[PDB]
Amino acid sequence: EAAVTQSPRNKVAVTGGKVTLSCNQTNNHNNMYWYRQDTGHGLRLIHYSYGAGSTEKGDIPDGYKASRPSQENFSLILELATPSQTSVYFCASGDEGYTQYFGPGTRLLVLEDLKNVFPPEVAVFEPSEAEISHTQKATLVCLATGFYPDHVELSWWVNGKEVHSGVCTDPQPLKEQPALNDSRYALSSRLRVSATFWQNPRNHFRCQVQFYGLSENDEWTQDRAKPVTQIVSAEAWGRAD
Amino acid sequence: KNYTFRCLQMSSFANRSWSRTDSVVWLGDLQTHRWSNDSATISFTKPWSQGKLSNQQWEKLQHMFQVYRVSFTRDIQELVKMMSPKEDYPIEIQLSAGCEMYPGNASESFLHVAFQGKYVVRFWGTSWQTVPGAPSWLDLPIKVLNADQGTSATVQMLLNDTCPLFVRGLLEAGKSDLEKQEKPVAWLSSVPSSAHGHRQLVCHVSGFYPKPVWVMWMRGDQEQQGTHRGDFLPNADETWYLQATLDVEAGEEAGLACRVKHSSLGGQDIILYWGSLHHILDAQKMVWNHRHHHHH
Amino acid sequence: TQVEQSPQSLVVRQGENSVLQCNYSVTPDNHLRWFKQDTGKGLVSLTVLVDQKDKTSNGRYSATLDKDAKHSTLHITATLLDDTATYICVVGDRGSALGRLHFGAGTQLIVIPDIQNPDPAVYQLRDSKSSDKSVCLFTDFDSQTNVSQSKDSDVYITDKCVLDMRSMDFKSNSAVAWSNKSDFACANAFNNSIIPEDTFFPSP
Amino acid sequence: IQKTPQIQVYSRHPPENGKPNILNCYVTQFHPPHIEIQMLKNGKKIPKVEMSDMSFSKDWSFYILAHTEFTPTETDTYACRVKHASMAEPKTVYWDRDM
Ligand SMILES: CCCCCCCCCCCCCC[C@@H](O)CC(=O)N[C@@H](CO[C@H]1O[C@H](CO)[C@H](O)[C@H](O)[C@H]1O)[C@H](O)CCCCCCCCCCCC(C)C
Ligand SMILES: *[C@@H]1O[C@H](CO)[C@@H](O[C@@H]2O[C@H](CO)[C@@H](O[C@@H]3O[C@H](CO)[C@@H](O)[C@H](O)[C@@H]3O)[C@H](O)[C@H]2NC(C)=O)[C@H](O)[C@H]1NC(C)=O
Ligand SMILES: *[C@@H]1O[C@H](CO)[C@@H](O[C@@H]2O[C@H](CO)[C@@H](O)[C@H](O)[C@H]2NC(C)=O)[C@H](O)[C@H]1NC(C)=O
Ligand SMILES: *[C@@H]1O[C@H](CO)[C@@H](O[C@@H]2O[C@H](CO)[C@@H](O)[C@H](O)[C@H]2NC(C)=O)[C@H](O)[C@H]1NC(C)=O
Ligand SMILES: CCCCCCC
Repeated sequence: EAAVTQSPRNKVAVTGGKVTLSCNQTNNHNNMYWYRQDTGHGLRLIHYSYGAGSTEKGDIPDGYKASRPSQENFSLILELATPSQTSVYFCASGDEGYTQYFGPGTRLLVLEDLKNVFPPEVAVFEPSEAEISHTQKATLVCLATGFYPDHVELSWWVNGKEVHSGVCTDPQPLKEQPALNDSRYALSSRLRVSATFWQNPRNHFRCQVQFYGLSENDEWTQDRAKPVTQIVSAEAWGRAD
Repeated sequence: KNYTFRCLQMSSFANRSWSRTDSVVWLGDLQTHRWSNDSATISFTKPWSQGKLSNQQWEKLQHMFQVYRVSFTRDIQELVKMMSPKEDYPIEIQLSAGCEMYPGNASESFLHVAFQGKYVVRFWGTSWQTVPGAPSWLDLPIKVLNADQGTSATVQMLLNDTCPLFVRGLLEAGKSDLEKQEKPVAWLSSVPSSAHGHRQLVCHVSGFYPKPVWVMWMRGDQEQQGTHRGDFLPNADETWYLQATLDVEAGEEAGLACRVKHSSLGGQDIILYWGSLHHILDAQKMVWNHRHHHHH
Repeated sequence: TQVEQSPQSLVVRQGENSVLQCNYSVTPDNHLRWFKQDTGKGLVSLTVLVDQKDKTSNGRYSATLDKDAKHSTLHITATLLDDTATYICVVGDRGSALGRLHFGAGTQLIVIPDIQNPDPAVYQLRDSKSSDKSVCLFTDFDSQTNVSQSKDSDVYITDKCVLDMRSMDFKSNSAVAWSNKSDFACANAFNNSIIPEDTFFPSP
Repeated sequence: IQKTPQIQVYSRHPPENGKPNILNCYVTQFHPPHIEIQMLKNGKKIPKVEMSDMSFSKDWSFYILAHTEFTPTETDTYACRVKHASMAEPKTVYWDRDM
C-alpha cells in the first residue's frame, strides 16, 4: 500500500517568522504535491515536483517556496509567515498514473506575537447526587479553560490507566470572547461511569490536558509565567457518600 | 491511384507563457482543411472537405479536436517541466498523422512526431514509442503519455477506423478535383552557364495538373542526357511549375527542342524549338536591362 | 469554482441511507473520485469512476457518474456512526500525472444515533476543589434536540456530543454550560434551546 | 536545429512586358517556422501580397508560397525579401526572368 508522512502534525509561528513543512514518502514516487485546505474551498495546489531538484509553481504559489532535495522528501518553506497562511497543509505523491496519495495533514497557526499564548487551567466537576439516584449513572465533566492557541490533547485516566469508554470530548473548542481574533479557548469532556463505580473510595479519576506552548527555542520575557509546554491535570476520588 | 491523407500540426512554444498551434490537411497535393491558432473552428478550403460525414458527425470530431488542441498545449508545457534542464524554450513540435489508401479494402495509418525539427516519436499499435536514435531524456515523457489509457484508446480508434472511413468518402466527394486536368504552358529562355563559352537553356513548364509530367530537351529522336529536371514548384491556383535546363556550348542551340508529355494534352505533346519564329517573337516580348541578374 | 457539491451539510439517522451530489464543469473530465476525510485526518479514497456513464460499489458505498450531465452521486446505505466525516468529490482532467485535480469543498455528513428512551435533565456539578465553582450538564435528551449557543457574554454553552457506554450498549447526548457570574442558575442555563416538557430540573 | 530558407522567385505565366501576371516567391527548407516575407517593386514594398498556409514536407522542412499581381517591364525591378532567425541580415532575391 502507498503511504505519505508529514511533519510536524501541528505548528505555531509568528508573523515575519520562518516555517518549514516537510513531507516524506518512500513509495519511489517521482511526483510530489503541496495543497492547503481552507473552509469553503477545495484543496488548492501551491507547488509541485516532477523529481529531485525540480519544483514547479501551482495555482497559489505566492508567499511559498518549495524544495525537493531527494526523491523521498519535499518541503514547503514560508520565509515570511503571514496570518493568511493559517491553514491545513496536505502533501501528496504519485507515479506516472492519475492517483495521488495524501499525507495526514499539518495544521499551521500564524500569530501576530506570543504575548497572548496561555496554558489551559483544568478542573474536574463531580457527579451530582440527583443524577446518581435518578439514572444510576455518574457523569464527570472536565473543563480546560483559557488556552491559546488551540494546541491541546484532552484524555481521561482511571486508577492510573487512560480510558476511552464512556468519553465524549467536544469536537471544536469554544471562544471565551467570540468577538476577538486572539480569544482564549474552552473545551469540555465527559466521562460517564456507573453509580457503583463512582461510589468506590478506591477509584481515582484524573483528567489530563497536555498543552504545547513554548521552549528555550522560543524567545519569551514577561512579568507573568512563561507558557512552556506543560501537563495540566485535575483529579477526583470516588466517594461512598 | 494511391492517395495519402495527411494532418499536419505545427506548434511553437517561445517561453512558458507564449505558444501557437496551426494545422493543415492534405489529400494528395490538394489542401482540404486549415485551422489557424486564432480560429475556434476548423475551416474548409474545398466545397467537399466534409466528406460523406453529417453536420452532426463532423461537429462530434470538431469538439474532440478542440479539446485536444487546448490539452496538447498544456501537456507539452508539462513534459518540458519534466525534462528540465535537458530540454528548454523555444520548442517546435510537428505532427503528421493520416492514412494512405491502397487498392482494395486496404490502408495503413501513421502518426509521427518531430521535436525541434527531428523525427522522435510515433504511435504504433496501442502505445507511443520513441524511434531508434531518439534521446534518452524522452523515455520518462513517453512513459507518462502511455499512462493515459483514454487518449491511447481514442488515438487507436482514429487511426484504425475513423481515418480510413473518412478518407474513403473524401475521395468520393473530391473525385472531380482529384482527376481535374490542367494543360501545361511552356516557354524558353537562356542564361550564361558557370563554364566559359557555355549557355544554360531553360524550358519553363507551368500550370499543369496532376503533378506527373515529362520534360526533355531533344535533338530529333535523341534525348539530351544533360537535361536537369528541376523540382516541382507550386502555383497559387493549385497547378505546378517545373524547369528543365540544359548546358550547351554557345552556338549549339539551333536544332534543340523542348518536348513536354502530360496526361492533359491527349497525346499531343508540346514541342518548343529553340530558334523558331514563335520563340524569336516570345523572346523579344520578355527583353529587360538585366539589372540585378543572378551570377549565371 | 468548477466542482460544486450538494448539500453543504447533511444530518442522517443511524441505519438510514445518504445521497451526496457532485456537479462539475471541468474540461476534459477523465475521472471522478470520492474521498472521505475524517475530522482532523487526511483523504481516504472510497471510489473512482472513469467511464462516460459509470457505476461503482465498495461495500456500503456506491457511486454513479454521468459525463454528459457532468454529475456524480454517492450513496451510503445503512449509515454507521463512523460515517460522520466530510465527503469530497475530485475531478481529474487527465488519465495520467500530466493532470490537475479539481476539488469540491465537500459535504459534511453527521450520523446521529436514535436514543431509544430520552430522560432529559439538567444537573449541577460542583468542582472537586474547594472553589465554589460549578457546571450545568444538560443530558439524556433526544438526538433531534439542538443546543443553542449563549446569548450572554459571561455564559458559555458547548454543543451536544454523544458518548457510548458500550458495556451497557447505551448512548447519551450531553451539553455543558457555565458562567463566571454569581446569579447563574442551572434550571435556566439552556433556555435558548428547545427544552423538552419532561426535563428534570433537580433543586439545589 | 536552425536552417536557412531557400527562396525561389518565378512567374505563373510566360512573361510579356506590359502584360499583367502573377509573381511567385516559394520559400522552402527553413527552421524554425517563424518567417517574414515581403515582396518589393523598385526597392519599395508591394501592399497587396497573398500567402499560402505554412506547411511542411515528408522531411519536416517548412515551406510557404507568397504571390502577387505584377506587370513585367524592361526596367521595373521585382524582388522577394526574407527575414529569418537563421540569417544575420534579410535575404533579398531578385526576379530573374531568364533563370
Ligand atoms: C483536422 C485538423 C486537426 C489538426 C490535426 C491534428 C493532428 C492529429 C493529432 C491526433 C491526436 C488526437 C487524438 C487525441 C484525442 O482523441 C484525445 C485528447 O484530446 N487527449 C488529450 C486530453 O486527454 C484527456 O481527455 C480525453 C477525452 O477524450 C480522455 O479523458 C483522456 O484520457 C484524458 O487524459 C491529451 O491529454 C493531449 C495529449 C496529446 C498527446 C500527443 C502528444 C504528442 C506525442 C509526442 C510527445 C512529445 C515529445 C516530442 C516530447
Ligand atoms: C489498432 O490497430 C493496431 C494494429 O495496427 C492494433 O495493435 C495490436 O494490438 C494488440 C493488442 O490489442 C497487440 O497484441 C499483443 O501482442 C503482444 C506480443 O507482441 C502480446 O504479448 C499481447 O498479449 C497482445 O497479443 C499487437 O501487438 C498490436 N500490434 C502492433 C503493431 O503493435 C490495435 O490493437 C488496434 N486497436 C483497436 C482498438 O482496434
Ligand atoms: C514569449 O515569447 C513571445 C514571442 O517570442 C514574446 O512576444 C514578443 O515580444 C516582442 C518584444 O519586442 C514583440 O516584438 C513581439 O511582437 C511579441 N510577439 C507576440 C505575438 O506577442 C513574449 O514577450 C515572450 N514572453 C516572455 C515572458 O518572455
Ligand atoms: C493561440 O490560441 C490560444 C487559444 O485561442 C490563445 O490563448 C487564449 O487567448 C485569449 C485571448 O488572448 C485568452 O482569453 C485565453 O484565456 C487564452 N487561452 C486559451 C487556452 O484560450 C493564444 O493567445 C494564441 N496565441 C497566439 C500567439 O495567437
Ligand atoms: C479531418 C479529421 C479526419 C479524422 C482522422 C484523424 C487522424
